[PDB]
Amino acid sequence: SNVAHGLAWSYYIGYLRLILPELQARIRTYNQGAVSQRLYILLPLDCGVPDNLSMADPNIRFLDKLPQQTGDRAGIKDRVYSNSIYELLENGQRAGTCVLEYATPLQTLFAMSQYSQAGFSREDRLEQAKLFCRTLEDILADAPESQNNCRLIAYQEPSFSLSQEVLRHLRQE
Amino acid sequence: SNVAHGLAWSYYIGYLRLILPELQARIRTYNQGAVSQRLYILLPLDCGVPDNLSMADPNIRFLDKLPQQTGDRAGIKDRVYSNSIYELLENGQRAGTCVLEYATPLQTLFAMSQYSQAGFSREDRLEQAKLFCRTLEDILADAPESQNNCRLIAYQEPSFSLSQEVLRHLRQE
Ligand SMILES: Nc1ncnc2c1ncn2[C@@H]1O[C@@H]2COP(=O)(O)O[C@@H]3[C@H](O)[C@@H](COP(=O)(O)O[C@H]2[C@H]1O)O[C@H]3n1ccc(=O)[nH]c1=O
Repeated sequence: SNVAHGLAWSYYIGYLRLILPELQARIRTYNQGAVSQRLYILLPLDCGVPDNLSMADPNIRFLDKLPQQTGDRAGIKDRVYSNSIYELLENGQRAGTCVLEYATPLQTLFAMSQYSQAGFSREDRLEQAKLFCRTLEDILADAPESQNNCRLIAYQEPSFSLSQEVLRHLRQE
Repeated sequence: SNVAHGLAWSYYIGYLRLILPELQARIRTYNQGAVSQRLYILLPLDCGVPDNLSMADPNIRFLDKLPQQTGDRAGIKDRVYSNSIYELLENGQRAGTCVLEYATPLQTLFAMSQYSQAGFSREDRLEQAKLFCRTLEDILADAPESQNNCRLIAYQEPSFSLSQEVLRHLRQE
């Protein structure tokens, strides 16, 4: 069970606590319809993470990239952190724009269930996705780096509309 | 104990199995002293991972970067994977040149031990570092992506010379 726990702490230490302090400055640079101030992280509990989000939903299209963030990390000179800006559609209309991406460790949970050596049952994929979201929420609720700049979007599919799911959180702000 | 196990599986799923198939073609492009054909991964058991490798050792200097590897990953368009080429010195002489980097999850192990919320004891970071190397070694031995293109350098330091440690693995090949 500690797998999803460590991945959530990994996700915060080696990513969120590094890019969240510099995000609002990157969004301001791109603006100068404006882009929302927060980073919206998609958390599909089925751990189904497509690499191309524009084709995953017709009402979600890639718009542009943010200016890249670079830094020396673990002996890698100028390791690049890049983020994408997406437009959310509603009845053929641009309803909102924001920085949108999936939580990558959910891909790791999915692949571990496929591998036999990983000791990770296929049935345990849902509860680890749940534990990943609970641990990540606990971290961000007490995170100094998280100051109204990060919004988690967790959902479960059984019709469901992903673009309508993101627009709900976007309008709440 | 399952924390380091999941970080090692993450390290292979979301990184090693993505860049190792492309590494030899990237090293050849740079060559056209030649650079070695394997990715050399430093595994300090004390989990002390500096971000600037050149500062850590006077006999290890940064030389150049490889051509960047990009790809759409989890909704992030053109996510960048970059690797650095280092030169290793011995008595004021260039003794070797290779692609060298630390295993970043060891930084995650170090940071979890300092956070109280992580449920990770200070004393347990050497134990988790040993499990991370053991799990990663088991994966790469059975990894089809790893075909004698990856070399792990685990070491425990109480004098110790890191550049001398890397050269030993280089000269075996
Ligand atoms: N540019 C980015 N775009 C979107 N997400 C990012 C980015 N950077 C970090 N993250 C998240 O942060 C997590 C932990 O990052 P990390 O601590 O660096 O350790 C990585 C992990 O243990 C394992 C799997 O990778 P994942 O991507 O699945 O997990 C990371 C992302 O979830 O391979 C490690 N690894 C990956 C690549 C690299 O270049 N060197 C490196 O060492």
